Amino acid sequence: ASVYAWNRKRISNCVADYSVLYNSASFSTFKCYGVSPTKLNDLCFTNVYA
Amino acid sequence: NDDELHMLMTDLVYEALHFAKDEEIKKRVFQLFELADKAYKNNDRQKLEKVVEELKELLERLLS
Amino acid sequence: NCTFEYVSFKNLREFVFKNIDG
Ligand SMILES: *[C@@H]1O[C@H](CO)[C@@H](O)[C@H](O)[C@H]1NC(C)=O
Repeated sequence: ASVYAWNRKRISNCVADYSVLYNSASFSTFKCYGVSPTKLNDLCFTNVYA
Repeated sequence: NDDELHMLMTDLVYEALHFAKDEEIKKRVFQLFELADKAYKNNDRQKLEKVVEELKELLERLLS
Repeated sequence: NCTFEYVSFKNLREFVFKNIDG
């Protein structure tokens, strides 16, 4: 989607495996602001919005 | 005073890193330190004050 | 807000519905 009117996918009640997204070299950047990028698998949240 | 300000700057750097739970925060704090360090050595009062004010806001965000 | 979704006289059907800690 466009930046003005983007897509918001609600993800919940599933296993949020972040080890693939983190390790993947296809990304130009992967940066976190409140939670270390290597602890994402251990922190269990109520909701993630993509 | 520039020396008192430099001491304030390093106090803020320490605390800002101390509470820097993530990596991006640490990176920004280190960059702010480096800029202040250069400003101090070159006697640039305005750059040194700017970093200090930015560090104060950063730390407030980490604490509150 | 559809925050959750899940899909799976001759008779008596007993049920208990309780809500604890969410
Ligand atoms: C979704 O939740 C928001 C509150 O965060 C509310 O304003 C909005 O109307 C809700 N949307 C729907 C379709 O219920």
